[PDB]
Amino acid sequence: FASVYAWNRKRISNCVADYSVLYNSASFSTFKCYGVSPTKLNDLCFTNV
Amino acid sequence: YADSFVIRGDEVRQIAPGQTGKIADYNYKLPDDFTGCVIAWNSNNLDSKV
Amino acid sequence: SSALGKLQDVVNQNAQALNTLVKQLSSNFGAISSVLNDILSRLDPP
Repeated sequence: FASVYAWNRKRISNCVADYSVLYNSASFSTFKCYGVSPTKLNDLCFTNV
Repeated sequence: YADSFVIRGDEVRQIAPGQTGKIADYNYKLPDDFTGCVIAWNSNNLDSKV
Repeated sequence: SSALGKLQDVVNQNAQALNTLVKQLSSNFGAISSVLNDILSRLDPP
């Protein structure tokens, strides 16, 4: 991974994102969503992630 | 009503109203206007074996 | 043919109020957007 004082920054771009494989992986100890509740991610489209 | 079960330690956060996860999605779902209380305690010595 | 301001004013007042009513359908009042199809698309029901 990358340090905390120089974090990394990847600019995901035009693709097919499946936040369900994330959302249900049960391997994550913390999964908070703020602007938008998690289950509605696989039904929206943005400009950049 | 009293419902009883056993889960991992860090899955106790999905046992409430308006939650999501492998547990709350399809194992045990709490309505969004729940009324009762949720109680949980560690049981490592009883349920885990060598 | 070349004065009806009292009749023009009551027309103008009513139109100015009806426009202010519709122009309020695009304020947040302290929400994330002004569209219900945008709060029902990036938020869970709770």
